[PDB]
Parts: sequence; structure tokens; C-alpha cells
Amino acid sequence: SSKYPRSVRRCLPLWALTLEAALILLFYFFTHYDQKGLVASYQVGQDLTVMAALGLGFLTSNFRRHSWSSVAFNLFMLALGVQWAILLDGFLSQKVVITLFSIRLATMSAMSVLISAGAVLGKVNLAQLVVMVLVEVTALGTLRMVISNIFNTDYHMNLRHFYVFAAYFGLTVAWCLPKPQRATIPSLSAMLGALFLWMFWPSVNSPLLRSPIQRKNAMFNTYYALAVSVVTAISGSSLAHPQRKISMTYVHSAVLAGGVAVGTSCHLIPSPWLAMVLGLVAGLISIGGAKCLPVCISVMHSIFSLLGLLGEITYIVLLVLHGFQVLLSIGELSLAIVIALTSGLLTGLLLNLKIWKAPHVAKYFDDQVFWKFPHLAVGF
Amino acid sequence: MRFTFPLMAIVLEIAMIVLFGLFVEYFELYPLFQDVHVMIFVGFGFLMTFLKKYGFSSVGINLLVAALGLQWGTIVQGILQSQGQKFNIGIKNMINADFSAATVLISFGAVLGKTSPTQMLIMTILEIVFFAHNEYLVSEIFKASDIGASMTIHAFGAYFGLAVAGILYRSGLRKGHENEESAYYSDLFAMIGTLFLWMFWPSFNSAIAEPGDKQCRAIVNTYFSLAACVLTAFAFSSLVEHRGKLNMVHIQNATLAGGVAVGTCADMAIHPFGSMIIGSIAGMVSVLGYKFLTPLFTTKLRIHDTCGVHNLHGLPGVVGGLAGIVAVAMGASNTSMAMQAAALGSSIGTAVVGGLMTGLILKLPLWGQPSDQNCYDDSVYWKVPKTR
Amino acid sequence: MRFTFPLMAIVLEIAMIVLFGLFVEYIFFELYPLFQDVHVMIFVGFGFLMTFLKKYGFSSVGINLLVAALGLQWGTIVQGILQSQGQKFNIGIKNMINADFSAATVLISFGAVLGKTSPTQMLIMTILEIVFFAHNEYLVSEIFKASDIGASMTIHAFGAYFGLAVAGILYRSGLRKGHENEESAYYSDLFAMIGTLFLWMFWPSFNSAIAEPGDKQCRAIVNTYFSLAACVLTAFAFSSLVEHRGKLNMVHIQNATLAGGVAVGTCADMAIHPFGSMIIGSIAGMVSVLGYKFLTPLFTTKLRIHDTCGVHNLHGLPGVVGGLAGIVAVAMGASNTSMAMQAAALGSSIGTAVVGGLMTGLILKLPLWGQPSDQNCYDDSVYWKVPKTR
Amino acid sequence: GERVQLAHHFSEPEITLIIFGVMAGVIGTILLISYGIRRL
Amino acid sequence: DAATSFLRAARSGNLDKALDHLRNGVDINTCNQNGLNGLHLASKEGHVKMVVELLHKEIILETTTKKGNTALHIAALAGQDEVVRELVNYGANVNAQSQKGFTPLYMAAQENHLEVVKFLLENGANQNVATEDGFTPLAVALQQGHENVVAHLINYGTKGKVRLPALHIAARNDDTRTAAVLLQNDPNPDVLSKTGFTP
Ligand SMILES: CC(C)CCC[C@@H](C)[C@H]1CC[C@H]2[C@@H]3CC=C4C[C@@H](O)CC[C@]4(C)[C@H]3CC[C@]12C
Ligand SMILES: CC(C)CCC[C@@H](C)[C@H]1CC[C@H]2[C@@H]3CC=C4C[C@@H](O)CC[C@]4(C)[C@H]3CC[C@]12C
Repeated sequence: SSKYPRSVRRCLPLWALTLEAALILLFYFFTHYDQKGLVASYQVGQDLTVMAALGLGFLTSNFRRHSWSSVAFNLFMLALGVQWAILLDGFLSQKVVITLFSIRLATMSAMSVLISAGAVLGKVNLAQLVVMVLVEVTALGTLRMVISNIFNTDYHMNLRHFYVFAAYFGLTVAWCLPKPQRATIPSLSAMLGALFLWMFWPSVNSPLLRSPIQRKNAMFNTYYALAVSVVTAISGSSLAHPQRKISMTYVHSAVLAGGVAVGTSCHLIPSPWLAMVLGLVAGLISIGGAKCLPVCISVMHSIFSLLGLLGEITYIVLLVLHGFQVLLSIGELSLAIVIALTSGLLTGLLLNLKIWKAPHVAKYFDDQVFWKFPHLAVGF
Repeated sequence: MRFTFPLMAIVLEIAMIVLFGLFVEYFELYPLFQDVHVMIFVGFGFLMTFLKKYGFSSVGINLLVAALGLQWGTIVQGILQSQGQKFNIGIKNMINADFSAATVLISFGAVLGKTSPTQMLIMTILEIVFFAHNEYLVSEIFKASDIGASMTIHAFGAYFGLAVAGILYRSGLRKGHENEESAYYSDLFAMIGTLFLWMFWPSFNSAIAEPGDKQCRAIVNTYFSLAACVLTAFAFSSLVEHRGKLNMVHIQNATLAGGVAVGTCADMAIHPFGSMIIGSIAGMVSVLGYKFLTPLFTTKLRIHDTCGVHNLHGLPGVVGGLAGIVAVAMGASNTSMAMQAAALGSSIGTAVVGGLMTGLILKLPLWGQPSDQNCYDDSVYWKVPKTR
Repeated sequence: MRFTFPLMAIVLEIAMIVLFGLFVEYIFFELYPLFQDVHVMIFVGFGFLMTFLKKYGFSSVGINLLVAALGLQWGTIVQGILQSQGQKFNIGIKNMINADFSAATVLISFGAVLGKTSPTQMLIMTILEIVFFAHNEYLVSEIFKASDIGASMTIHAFGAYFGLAVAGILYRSGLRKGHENEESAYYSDLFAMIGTLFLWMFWPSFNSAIAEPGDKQCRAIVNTYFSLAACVLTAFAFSSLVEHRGKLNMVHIQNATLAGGVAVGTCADMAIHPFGSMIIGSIAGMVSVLGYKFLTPLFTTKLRIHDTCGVHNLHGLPGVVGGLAGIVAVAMGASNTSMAMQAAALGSSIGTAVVGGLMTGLILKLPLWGQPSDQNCYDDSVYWKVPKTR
Repeated sequence: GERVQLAHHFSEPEITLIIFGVMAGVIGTILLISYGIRRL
Repeated sequence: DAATSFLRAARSGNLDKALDHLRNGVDINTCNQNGLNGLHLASKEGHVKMVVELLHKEIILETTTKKGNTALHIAALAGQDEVVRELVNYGANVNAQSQKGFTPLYMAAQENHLEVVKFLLENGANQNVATEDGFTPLAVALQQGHENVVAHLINYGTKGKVRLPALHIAARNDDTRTAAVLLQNDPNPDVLSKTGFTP
């Protein structure tokens, strides 16, 4: 097989333009438009957009020669995912009325895919990412619809499982990919992205809560848990390292451990000390996973999945205080995990198709595959 | 003389202080103003940092030009609105000051790497007056709807910078320059600026919109126009390059074309699919411009655009103006078609004339202009560290 | 011992958890955007402003994040104890804003000793400096009742003088003549420009976060905005003036452009007028550039006080200009505050910072926190896994 | 279901999950017991 | 249409179909619209046996495409180490330049093909040969961040031809076909090694 990348001058433009034309046609046929707090409602969605673009594009840009692709592909995936998620959430919760709240929900749905893509960035091209975006948005919408139909929950309120869904979907897709690093300036850019994610994660911890009191309590808990998690992660990076130094890449992923741990139950926490305890437990679990998971591909995605599972478990624990309820919650969690694994397997099987012109395994984590650089021999 | 720039800056600052003391007196729109502020100072500042040896000058001159521009635009716009009387300062005055700074930075993007800071101060001072007069004309005499300022800001600044670069044309730089090249980390910083502009563009297009339906319409239209514009820019960037390679200039610039071209129709009821169509067409036009029209302007028309601000602001600005005209024809807004056409034509003509006069003023060898060999180099005005 | 830093951090976190469980319980949403702007300032702008060092970006940003994360909790605890007089207190948006303010003060002090201290020393310095800063702020706000809504004296000058005092105690003879690692880089200066721009853009929210809603908050926003606008121009002009052949210095552009925001804080809510604010910004920028050009070498070589980021010329001297402007403003009728109270607040801030700095530096001087050697100063390899490539 | 059925404290998914959990516990206990033998 | 089928068989590795077409009377030196003959298509896809069979069919080894690339250029750009070795053993010019001045060493260096770089350097590739823009394999390897290629290029320097001439290798292995192809290309049978011995 030729290690030189195949020409995508006819596959990628045709695919992207066809997707955009289909999106425009569907918006024309199925979408319709529509006060005092318009700016206040827009600010939450703006924070979600800022996270999804900046933090999730630069957080994976820590690679030595794959930061361009990480950032630009994250932007492209967000732009496609919001547009497709608007239509999918309109279809599965019913025409589609487009509001700021629907834009916020589609932004969360795209954030799920952006989190999943971190396990597969550096090993796929743009068309495979488009396929992953479409399939993952459809699978998350189907999971939310099934949960709403079975457990009598709300379709928009089933978006709380997006941490665990994104993590397991990303791991499952990365498992199916063919088997195959850092620099200072890309690490600083990833630190900027991680800082933005850490600062604005309280917004993503309460976009679905309606009452102001629950949102305020959730933001308090997320803020304190995130502070505790940052302290614990920066402290314990030296413990879980053979060189006895602090790993910047580990910090980039473990800054968010407390926010992930308290994400599903930030409104149920009645006092900030419990949130701080949860953040400390999240940080210690992150240290343990960083020290143990590589022994038994993406370590950060694996510890993110472990943190999401821990957050679900502590939600189960906290829900009892505030038999059949535990069974319903565990069944919902198991259904989410099974659907995420099945959809990840399907997406990985579709991503191995030869028609996508995937990069060679020896050309992984390189921007030279997808980007033009001067003084290069082109073609044969 | 090395004392020209500090002396001129001090004199301009003293003049601004005197004008504020003579004409200037004393929270819902504050977040929008902050988003616009972040756009103007970070996104435009780092979008021009793609040059390998001109990042320092680009970001520093962006900061200085915008800082002088907000004050001078506040003064001139308040004088125009108050007809020479004293005026109070609200959030809208600061937003319009940031808009004037945006126009001046758009013009500066055309002459990046070929001008001195003194020339940039002079260009800011003249271009703010020209832009404010054109904006007052459009808003009061024509009474056209340009809530996103596709014509009064983007096209005006683009054609102003094109005229300035045409007057300041260098024969030796027509065939290219060694320093006129990008870098990996420089392009990453340019991506920082591109992402910030892309994320905060809806607040830019909805800062001065009427609260209620119009502001939400502007936000939604800008959001979906940018969303479609990113996909079309990526597709056409892959299309126009060999073997489907993505060009970093296209990804950094053409992704904002949908935000540029949706400004005129932001508050109009053009519908989300119409905004997406506008953004798609804007992205296609921007990529095609960057691929073909920029070499034509540089080599044949002798108009050198360093950042390609024409394909980002002027052509998408004209597209937005024509889109506003058509939306008026389609009944999206109750504005007059003739007034919209007159606003577009007046913006283009005033931009060209002001750029001509400003470039003629800057052409004098009195502001420490760099030589042809020292273009696109930070060492002319900055202390460059030994290591990268 | 390599286990000192994680053990101390875990013990401090457990202490914070216990204190929150013992003393902490549950206008907010109106001031939340201002709190978010202040948060972005504290964690991005100050974090990347110190990334100008070529071999210390990792340590600068990571220690900024860790110090501010511990600082918000410890400042919340101490400020709530001071305001509630030992009783339980509720948490609002203002508590978080004041916590970010305490983190800002600690980061200002950290900027003085950048590249010469260990993370354990930074944890200890945060713990002590928050107590000192909160006591001084409570004194100024309650006993003196001075108007310092932008905290030019209680935050900027305090952190600057507390940092210089730790830096003089921690002074090393080998570093007085300079250091090879104490140098900037092109992309490092670009990251420093990121931090500078974020601080410059979000400074009006910093100066107007705790202002009284209505006229005072808008006055603070407008004054900070125009003071920064004039400060940028004056900083550029004097940076061109003080250097050979009119070359612009990246340190001056990164730092002195915020001097107008620093020095307008005391007079932010006062009705100085936009022109009055632009006059202070123009002066604060001139003073900051002159300080960076001349006073920093004199302080480093003659006084044995080494300022890594030049936080003196950014926070202390502009802070004293800010305190001095407020006394002048009360004299001129901008504020109904007392001139003697403003002077006492400035003097108490300076004195408390220097007494707290010397005692924190005396504590940090013990060879128990893994202090770096003179050869390993300003190097990420002491505490971080540095990638092979840049 | 169909027609009228007697109301129970545990629903059908609940009771089948409980039965499956009890069966899994019994299977695990038997496997652990078998693993204990043939070694000592 | 038969030539198109032969080219498709060469690209797909179907050696039997290509041999059948050559037996029918299809020209060996036929090429597509881009100038790539059967040898170029075989070298792109790593079909070593097809390359050997076509070289045995008296194909022109130094044929250039419309971009000036030979078979060795295409094999080096595609990262086919075995094809590069086979082409060098049959007498491919390792210092051939394309239209824009690219060399097989440059193409191997720009694509992080360390094994191809090692083999070309051991076989006499000159890294001092620059393109029309003045870039060198070391420069393009530095630009693309290929650290191993940069290290090997710096360490090797100008060690020169350490391998034997291809005719000596053919004589050592008693390879009559390779020797016949080499003597068809280079008529001189008394080529000298560094020691001074003929094949
Ligand atoms: C803004 C654009 C689209 C329209 C207006 C273009 C005008 C303002 C500019 C663009 C190209 C310019 C010309 C380009 C080249 C030359 C040759 C030079 O030796 C003298 C100036 C001269 C003759 C310029 C005069 C001004 C010019 C005509
Ligand atoms: C450069 C210019 C001329 C090209 C772009 C103009 C065209 C393609 C755009 C801009 C104005 C747009 C129209 C503006 C308003 C409306 C009314 C709305 O209810 C349906 C869509 C519709 C009818 C839009 C369709 C697309 C449109 C016609």
C-alpha cells in the first residue's frame, strides 16, 4: 500500500457540499423561526460554543505535528454537528422551532461528538470525522428518545448522560481503528484550551435546569469541585509518573475531573463541602487511573470514561437520599452504555471502509497528510 | 527621526484628552460589548499573526491602533450625532467605537508588513473620520438597514485598505517577498484569532440591534450563516488546491465570510435557511477570491493585499449589500431598495476616495517607512528575541 | 523529599473541605458576567502574561492555575470569616468575585518571584498572603471606610509590595547579574500578548464587579476603558522613546499597557470624568515604562530585590498613583470619602504588604520546600516533564 | 398486560432484574466455590 | 483499450494479465495521460514482482512522467522500500532530478521515510542537491519536523557510496537477468568498486 495520501480533491468537497445542501434543504422544509432576558439566555449558549470551539479544539492540539488538523477539524465538526443536531432533535422530539435554547441543546449534542473525537484525532481524515459526527449525533438522539419513551423522562433532559455516552463512543470508535509526540507551544495552546474549558464548565453543568435556584447551586458545586480537582490533579501528577515530574498532558485532561464527577448531580448537592469531597475523589481517581490504566489507546479518554462512570455512580448514590429508583437509574445507565458501545462499533466499522481514503498508519498525527506546505513534491 | 512616532502619539493622546474634556460627559448590552471587544482586540490581533516574522508588529499595532481608534471614533461619532454639542457616553458609544476600530483594523490588514506605526496612527485618524461620515450618511440620510455593517464597516475598510495599498504600491514586492510567509505556530495563533472572531461574531452583528425580535434574528442568522460558511470554505479550499489539501489561509479567513455577508440581512426575516445560503455563497466567494483574485490584484492591478482582506470583507460585504437589496425586494424588510443601493455605492466610493487621500498622505517619506528588504519583519520596530 | 508538595496540597485541600463544611452554606445572575470576565482575567491573562520566559511557560501557567484555585477557596474562607465575625455565611456572586480578587493579589505577588520558587513555596505564600491581604482589605473597607472599588491599593500595590518583600528575603547573589534562562522567546512573547490582551479587555469588569449598581458601576466601566485606551498610547510612545532607535520593547507592550487600568481603580467610581481617567492612564503608562526602563535594574542590582515580571512597575507604582489620585479626587469633590482615610488606607496597605512579605519570605527561606538551585532557575525541567521539541 | 392484572410492588422489569441479579449471584457463588476446590 | 487494461493490471498488481497483454503485443512503454507507465504504477503500489517482470521486459528504466518523476522518485515518495531497493539494484539513478528539482532523497526525506533515506544515502544519493527554490532534503526534513530524518542526514553527512556497484552485487548473486538489464543500461562491464575490482 502507498503511504502517500490519496487525492481528496473530489471526495471531500463533494461530500461536504452535498451535506451542506442537504442541511439547507432540510432547514427550508422543516424549520421555522421562534425577550426581557434574551442576552442572559444567549450567554449560556455562547459559553457552550466558546468551550466547544476553543477548549475542545486546542485541548487535542498538544500533538507535535497535528495541531492544525485538531483545531480546524474540531471547528468543522462543531459547525456540522450543531446544524445536524437541530434537525435531529426537532425530528425525535415531535416542524422545528429554532430558539436559543434549541441552539444550546444542539451545541451540547455537538460537544458530545467533539469529546468523542479526541480519542480518534490524529488517525482519521475529515470525511471519517463527518461520518462519525452524523452517526454519533443520530445515536445520541436515539438514546435520548428511547430513554424518554421507556423511563417517561424528557427528551431534552436525557442529555445529562452525554459525558458517559461521548466517552464510551469515543473509546469504541478508537478501538476499531487500525493500530499506529509533544511540543512546548502546542502544549501551551492545549493549556489555554483546558483553561477555557475549566472556567466555563459550570455553564455546561447547568444548561438544562429551568429554575434559577438549581442553576445557581449547580454552578456553585461545579466551581468548587473544579477548583478542588485542579488542586488535586496538579498535586498528584508527580506521584503517578516514573520521572517524578508534573505531566502537562495529564493536567490538561484532569483539570475537568471534578466537573465531570459532579456534572450529573450538581443540583442535588445540598452543600459545597460535598461538592469539594466529590472533586477530591475525582482527582484521586484520575491519579489512580493515570497510574494504572496504561498498564491494564488514549489514556485521557479512558480516565474520562472512568470519571463519567464515577459521576453516574455518585448520582445513583445521591438520588436515593433525595429500590425501584436505583433499578431504573441503573437500567438507564446500562442502556446508555450498551447503545454507546454498539454505535461506536458501527461507526468504527464504517470508518474502516476504503472509500474514505483514510491516512496510512505510518502517517498518523501529521498535518502533512491534510494540509498544504511549501517546498513539497506534490503528485507523481 | 526616531522621535516622530512617540511625539505624534503623545500629541494625538493630548488632543484626545482635550476633546474628551470639551465634548464628553457621562448593563444589558455590556456582555455584547465585551464580546465585540474580545473580537476587536484578540481575533483581529492574532488573525494577522500568521506571518512568521511579523507577529509582534501585527498584534502590537492592532492593540495600539484599536486603542487610539476607540477614543477617536467616540469623539467623531459623538460630534456627528450631537451636531457639535456635548454628548453622554453609554454602552452604544463604546460599541460604535469598537466598530470604528474594527474598520481601521480591516484597512490595516491590507497594508500589513509594509507600513510603520506612525503611518498607522495617521491612517486611523483619517479613516475614522471618513468611516464615521459615511456611517452617518447611511444611517441618517439614506436610512438604510445595515445592522451588521457589511457595507459601512467590512466593505468600507477593505476598499480603504486596497486604495491605501495601491497608493503605497512597491514595485519590488509585486513578485513576492521572502519574509511574506507563514509558520506552523504563527498559523496556530491565527487560528486562535479566527476562532475568537467566529465565536463572537453574532454579538458583533447583534450589539446595536433593536431588542426583541431583531436582535434574536441577528444572532440566529449570524450563527447559522457562519455554520454553513465553515463547511463551504473547507469544501472549496479542498477543491481549489492540489490533491485536496487544505490551505491554512482559507481556513483562517474564509470561515468568517458568512458572518461578514449576513450583517445586512441579520435583523431581517431572511429565515435560517436563507442565512445558511448566504453564508455558503460567502464562503465560496471568499475561497475563490483567495485562490484567484488576490494574485490578479497583486500582479496585474498592482494592489497587494497582505491578509487578503478583500476576499474576507469587500466581496462578502458587496454580497451582503446585494443580499439586503434582494431581501428588500423579497419583502424581508420595509427599507427602500434604492436607499440600500445608494448606501452600498456611497460606502464603496467614500472608502476609495478616503483611501486615496490617506495613502497620498502616507506616501511622504516622513513616517519611517520600511525598505523593501525589511518588509514583514519585526526587527524594524521591535526587539526580536534570538530564539523562536 | 519529592512527597512534600503532594502531601501539603492534600492536607490544604482537606483543611479547605473541613472549613467549608463548618462555616460555608448557600443580584447573583446580574453580576455573573462580571464574575466570569474577572475569572477569565485571573486564570488566562495573569497565567499567560508570565509565560514570556522561554523555559518557564509550563511552570508559570500551571502554578498560576494551582495558586489561583487554592486561592479562591482560602480567600472565600478567610473573607467570609472576617465579614461574618466567625459565624456561618452564605455564598453569593460577590464572595466568588472577592475570592478571585484574593487570587489576583496572590498572583501579583507570584509574578515577582517567578522562576525562583517551588510549587510548595507558592502554596505556603498563597496561604499566608491571603490572610494578610484579607485583613488589610477588611481594615480598609470597615475601619478606614475608604473608597477603593478598583483596589489599586488593596490588591495591586499590596501584591506588588508583598512580592518584592518575599523576593528580597529569597534574594540570591548568583542571580543579581542575570541568568541565561531569564530570557524571552518569540512565541513565548506571543502567549504573553494573549494574556495582556485578555487582561486589557476584561479590566473594566474587574474594576466594576463590586461597584454599586447604577451610576458608580457605569462610571467605573467608562473610566477604566478610557484610562486603558490612553495608557496603551502612552506606553507605546514611551517604550519607543526609552529604547535605541525607537524600537518597541515587548515587555513594555505586555505590561505597561495595563497601568492605566491599575491606576484608575481608586477613582473608578468617582466622578473624575473620562478626561480625568485618560490623564491618569497616560501618566500610569508613562510611569510604568519609565519604571521598567530604569527602576527595575536599580532595584535588582542595588537593592538586592529581583522582580522577574517587573510587577512593581505594573502594580505598585501605578497602585501608588491610584491611591494618590483618590486623595486628590476627594480634595477636588469627586468623592465624599475622607482624604485622611484614603492616605491611611494607602499607608496601611503598603506597610501590611511589606510586613507580610518579609514574614512569608522568612518562612519560605527554609530549605524544606525543594527550592531550585541558581543554575536551574527559570527552567521547567525542575518540576515538569519538558517535551524534547519546542 | 391484558384485561385486569393484580398489582404488585415490583414491576415486571424490576422483578426480572431482581431475579437475574439473584441468579447471577448464585452463579458467582458456585463458581467461587468450584474455584476453591481442586486447589487445596 | 488493451493498453488501458495493461496499465490497470500494473496498478492493481495483476501480473498475469499484464504478461498476457505483453504477449498479445501491447507496447511495454505505454503510459496514461499523466505519463505514468506500467513501471511507475507498479512502483507506486509496491508491486515488487511486477517491477521485476517489467524490467525483464526491456522497459525504459529512466522514463519520466509529466512532472519529471522517474520510477525511483515515485517509489521514494510512496514509501516503498522494497521497490526502491529493486530499482536501485537494476540501475536507477539515485541523483535524478524532476522538473522542479526534486530528488528521490528529497521525496523520501519530506515524507518521513527513514528507511528509504538510509538506503539512498548508502547508495550514493547526494543530499547537497537542491531544488529550484534552493531547498535541500535536510531543509525540508527540518521544516516538516521529521526529527529522525534530520538526525540521520546530519550524522551521515558525506560518507558517500558505501554499497557495491549494482553489477558487483549481480555478479555476487549470479543474477543473470539483473546483470543483463544493468549491461543494457550501462554498456561498460568493467565498472570499478572502491577497492578497484571489476565484477
Ligand atoms: C480600491 C480599488 C478596488 C479601486 C481603486 C484603486 C486605486 C485607489 C489604486 C489601486 C491601484 C493603484 C495604482 C497601482 C500602481 C501605481 C503605479 C505607481 O508607480 C504609482 C501609483 C499607481 C498608479 C497606483 C495609483 C492608485 C491606484 C489606481
Ligand atoms: C451576491 C448576491 C446577489 C447573491 C446572494 C443573494 C441570494 C442568493 C440570497 C440573498 C437574499 C436572499 C433572500 C432574502 C430573503 C428571503 C425571504 C425568506 O422568507 C425566504 C428566503 C429569501 C427569499 C432569501 C433567499 C436567498 C437570497 C435570494
